[PDB]
Amino acid sequence: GNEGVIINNYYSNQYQNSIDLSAN
Amino acid sequence: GNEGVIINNYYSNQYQNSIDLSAN
Amino acid sequence: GNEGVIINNYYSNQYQNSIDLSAN
Amino acid sequence: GNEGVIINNYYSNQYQNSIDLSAN
Amino acid sequence: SDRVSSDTAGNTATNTQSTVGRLFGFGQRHKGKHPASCADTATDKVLAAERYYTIKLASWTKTQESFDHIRVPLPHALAGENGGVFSSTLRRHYLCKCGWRIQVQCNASQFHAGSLLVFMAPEFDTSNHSTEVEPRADTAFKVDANWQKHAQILTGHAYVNTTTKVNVPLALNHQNFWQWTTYPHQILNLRTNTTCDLEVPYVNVCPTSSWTQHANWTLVIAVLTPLQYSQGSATTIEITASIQPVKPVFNGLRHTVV
Amino acid sequence: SPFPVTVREHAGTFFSTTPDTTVPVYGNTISTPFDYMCGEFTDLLSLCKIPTFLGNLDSNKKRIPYFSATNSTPATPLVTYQVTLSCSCMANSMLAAVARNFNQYRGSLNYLFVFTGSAMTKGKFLISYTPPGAGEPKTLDQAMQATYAIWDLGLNSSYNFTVPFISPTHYRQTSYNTPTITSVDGWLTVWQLTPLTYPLGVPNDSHILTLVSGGDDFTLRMPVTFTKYVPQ
Amino acid sequence: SPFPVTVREHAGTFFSTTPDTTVPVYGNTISTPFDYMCGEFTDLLSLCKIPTFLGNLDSNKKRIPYFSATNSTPATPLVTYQVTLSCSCMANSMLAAVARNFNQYRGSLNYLFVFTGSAMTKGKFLISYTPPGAGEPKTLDQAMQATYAIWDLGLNSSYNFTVPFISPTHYRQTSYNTPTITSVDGWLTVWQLTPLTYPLGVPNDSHILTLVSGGDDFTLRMPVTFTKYVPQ
Amino acid sequence: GVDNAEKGKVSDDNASTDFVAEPVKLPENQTRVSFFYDRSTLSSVLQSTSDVSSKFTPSTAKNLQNSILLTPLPSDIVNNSVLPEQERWISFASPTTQKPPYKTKQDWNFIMFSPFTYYKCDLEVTLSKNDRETISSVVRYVPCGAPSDLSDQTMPQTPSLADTRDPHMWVVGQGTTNQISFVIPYTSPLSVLPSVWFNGFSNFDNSSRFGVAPNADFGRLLLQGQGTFSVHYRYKKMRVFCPRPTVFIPWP
Amino acid sequence: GVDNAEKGKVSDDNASTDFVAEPVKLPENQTRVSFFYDRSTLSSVLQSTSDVSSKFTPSTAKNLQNSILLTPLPSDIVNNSVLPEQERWISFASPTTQKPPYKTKQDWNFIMFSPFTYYKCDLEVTLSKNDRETISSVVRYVPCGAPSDLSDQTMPQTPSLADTRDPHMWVVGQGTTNQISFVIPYTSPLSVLPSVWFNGFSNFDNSSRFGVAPNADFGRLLLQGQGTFSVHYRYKKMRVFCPRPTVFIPWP
Repeated sequence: GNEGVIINNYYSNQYQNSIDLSAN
Repeated sequence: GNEGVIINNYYSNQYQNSIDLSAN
Repeated sequence: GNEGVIINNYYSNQYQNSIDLSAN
Repeated sequence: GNEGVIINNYYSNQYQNSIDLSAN
Repeated sequence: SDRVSSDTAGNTATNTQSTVGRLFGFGQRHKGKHPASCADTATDKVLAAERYYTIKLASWTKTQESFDHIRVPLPHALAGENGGVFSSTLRRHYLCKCGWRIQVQCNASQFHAGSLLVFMAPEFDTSNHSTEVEPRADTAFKVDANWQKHAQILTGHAYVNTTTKVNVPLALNHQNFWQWTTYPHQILNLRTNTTCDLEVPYVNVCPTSSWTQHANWTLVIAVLTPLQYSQGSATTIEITASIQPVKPVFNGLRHTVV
Repeated sequence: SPFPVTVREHAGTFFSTTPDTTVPVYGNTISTPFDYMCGEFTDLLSLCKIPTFLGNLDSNKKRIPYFSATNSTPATPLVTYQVTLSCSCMANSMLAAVARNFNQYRGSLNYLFVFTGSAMTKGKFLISYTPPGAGEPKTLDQAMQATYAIWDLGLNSSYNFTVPFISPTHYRQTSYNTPTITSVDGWLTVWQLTPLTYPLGVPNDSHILTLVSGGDDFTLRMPVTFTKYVPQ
Repeated sequence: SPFPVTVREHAGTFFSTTPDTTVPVYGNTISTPFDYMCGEFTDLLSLCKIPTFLGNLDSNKKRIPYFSATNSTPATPLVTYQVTLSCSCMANSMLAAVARNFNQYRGSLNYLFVFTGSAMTKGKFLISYTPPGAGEPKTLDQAMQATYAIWDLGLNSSYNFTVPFISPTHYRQTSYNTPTITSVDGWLTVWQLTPLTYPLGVPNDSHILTLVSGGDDFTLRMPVTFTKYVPQ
Repeated sequence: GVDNAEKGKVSDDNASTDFVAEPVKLPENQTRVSFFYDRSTLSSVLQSTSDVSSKFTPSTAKNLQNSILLTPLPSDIVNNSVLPEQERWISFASPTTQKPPYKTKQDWNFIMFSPFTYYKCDLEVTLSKNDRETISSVVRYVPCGAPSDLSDQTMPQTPSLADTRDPHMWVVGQGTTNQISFVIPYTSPLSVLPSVWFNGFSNFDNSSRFGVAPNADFGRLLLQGQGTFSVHYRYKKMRVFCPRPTVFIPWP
Repeated sequence: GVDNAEKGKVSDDNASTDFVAEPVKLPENQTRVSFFYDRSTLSSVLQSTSDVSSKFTPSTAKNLQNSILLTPLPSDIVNNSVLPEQERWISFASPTTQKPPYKTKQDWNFIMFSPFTYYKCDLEVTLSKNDRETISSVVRYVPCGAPSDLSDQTMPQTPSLADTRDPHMWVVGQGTTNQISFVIPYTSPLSVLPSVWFNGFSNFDNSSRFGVAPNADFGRLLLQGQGTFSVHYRYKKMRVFCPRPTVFIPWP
């Protein structure tokens, strides 16, 4: 919430955000 | 490692990085 | 030589460079 | 004359230039 | 025998029996195309002007050292009376454009030693360097009468008095003779050849030349190895040259000069 | 996400000739209609091609648009114009006025002569264009040695003479500090070949109007500003 | 809407070698035609391959483009050149002049020798290239232990000798402060194998011109500026 | 060859007409009217000694006002007008020297070279501060013939010039580059503007200054804030009509 | 192997010709003329003590003028010329030291390494202020051989250099980065420029300085505003013709 830019993020998703991973 | 931009590099690859070449 | 940008020049070629023309 | 940018003008043509119109 | 070569040009012909081939500077020939900078249809294909003009150049003695040289400004070297119809046509035209095909001659014997460098150079300084006087129309484009020494051209020669010369380290007419071999050339080695054959196209800062103001090409003969011979061998060794303007072009017909 | 930028070393510079536009502050505005208009032209070259007057010197050193000729054939030219868009004789022609705002030219020049003498007056002129290298032509013999045309008076009043573009360089300078081989290109001289001839009751002096303009293949390039002056 | 930007930490920096262009302030201009031109070359390597003269020392310590040989076989080399584009003997060759503007080289070097003695003079030379590691060759026995070619005088006047590129590294430095295993690569020495031999009436000293240039597979890289000096 | 100039038009020849020659033309388009006039040329200068947060009041100081009339033709205070008007002639600023500067404002390059009777275009204006002191200024652009509204502030300590819906610009701070630029459309009620002379009057009792057309301009620029600012004009999509003589130049 | 240098050309060999060896070439293109010269090198310096809003007047101060001639070859005031002209030789600035700086302006890297007789290219110019005081300057670029127009101001308190249609640049303010850069096309009437010597005169009575070609430059740069500015040249689309000797270097 609170992101409203139409062009994709300049930094890749792996870098812009922490990587969510399931341990199971 | 450590490059996470989705749009391609502004400078061509030959210029941005040294050119890797095999002598054999 | 010495131009290594992948996106095209912002100024048109006629303006960015002198226009080469043959007199024959 | 004297416009040599290859990417289209950021402001629309109606706004960047006066609108030419014929009265007949 | 593969070294016997004849070359015709109009009513003249050069012959040699020790050629090492003809070197084409820049791998180009002047094709005789009219300059696109002139509206008037050029005068061309004048057979009486497309020939070899032969002149004596100098005497080679044991006193000449490596790099001592002789300059032949072109087309000026042939702008005099001995330039025949090439000259008489040239003098009556504002502009001229042409290439050069040249053969310099010099024979010794199998008992003499020494070698010369024969080359063509564009924008090669032909002014006199034995004075601090500004070059003038009648001194800048003349064939050298005496061998030129070499030391004073390495860093150029400023037309300034001897005391000012001290604060002038470099002049734009400099000529690093150690690299003169980068100009279209051939070597005349006494043990190998008595002739050198060269040809260069037309080069300039513009389409055609206002020759009265500019000697764009210069034929230069420089010694590389000093002349040597023993007591008894012929002492008079002379250098000659056959110069042919290649398919010259003339534009801007007018009354004659001088 | 915000875009990373590299601010160039020329930040804030105002380039008077950048080929780009700036911010419109009153857009969506209609430019008052002018479709009824006539006389529009789009190339300044059009102007250069319109023959306008050359300023010749009076016997009192006053400028006039013509020169005089009479019943004799002088051993010297009636008029001499150096071919330079800088020549003072053409300083006020449209050709020169436009050329003053450009750096270089190329192509033909048209020198138009209009005979204004009486209908009963006859005669022939030799208009010559001498390329440089051997100086100005001193005699008719020399002037005829270069590009020339013989103008014979008669039913048709004018003669359109073309100074061919003969140059070592593809383009030539329109002005200069000191004459060079790229800014001065010879002379146009008009000689009296046969004397102006006529019957009694006709004034001895005939006036020939003189005009200049660019020819068919004439062009100018490189917009510039000429040396400013104070009008007077 | 306006685009958000992140001004990098190097804002306003002027990069002399950025691979990008700047703002054109006089565009739509034709570059004066030069299609008639000849002699154009596009690679500086072309120059490196043209054989130019080496400067040998006179008996009076004056520089000359050749060395002397006569009717004897010295136990020491007639000339010795260290293979470095930095060697003072080749300081004024086109090869060295170009190499001074590049950081590294790779490939063959061609040493051209031209016999200028009389046609009646005969003889043989042994041109040797000794890689480093064991110092300069002190005798003919040692010089022959390395790369060499025997040059026999005769109809053909010159000998084109190649110093093979033998190096621990793919590229070698063109200059240096102190010699290193990456900037100095051995020696080229020419020995008299058999004495120059000739008949009576022939000068005892023969002159052999010496030139150098890059070979077929020679290359340079990394544009740089050489240590400045005052011409004299 | 022969011709007859009395026709009012003679042919444009090249060397091939009378001689053995060829046409020698090369393509070139830098002579196009649009291209030629599409570049910025100095055309005016402005000066203000009032701060941003104050009431704008017309002033003159050594021939420089704090507002200008947007027209390439000479303009200046005429017969004590409140704001500058289009002039009919140029005068030296100095009463003695008889050398420029002139007291009148204009695009010298346009005046000296305008070989046409009427012109049409949009105007790109550039305003630059003459020194490097941080800029702090407000500019009001008033369309051709619109009310100048030289009124009082309606609120304390505010720039009166910004108290409008008219297009205005406000530049200030250490991050700015001391200049302003923008483009305005042609706003005159006239279809095309007279480039040199207007052979008539502007009102019905023919009492105006003969030679000046009614509303022949691109509007006005009023400025407040400290400093001297130079102005440039750049003619966008320029179109000209009816060829006419250029300014005379003294004989060399 | 054997050959004959008198031919004027001998083969380019590699180790395999005479010995048991292999070619050892690796691709490389940094030796291309275009690439080599396509980088900025210091080539001139400029100095001005006049403000932006004043009349530009040619000046010299300790060998630095307030205008330059755009050419890699040495240039300087020659025989009291109004503006700098191309020189034929380089001189020390000092009359005693016999060590640089030189009083003449040039691209040392070009002079020291120009193994060709003629060259052709566009010119990228960079102008940088030598200190950090906020820049406030106006530069006028005049095409090769065009009028310098060193006239008076036509309007009070305006930079005379900006009073032109010639390309000019104006940089000022706290937001700027004290430099200017731009690229100009080749404008000389000559097809190609002489890189070292010109064996002739430039006018018809052969009275000019022998060795200097007519209009062999890229135009001029005139500057006003306070400061000392260094200049760089970068040769775009560079093309060279006719190989020739490089400057001689003293024997080690």
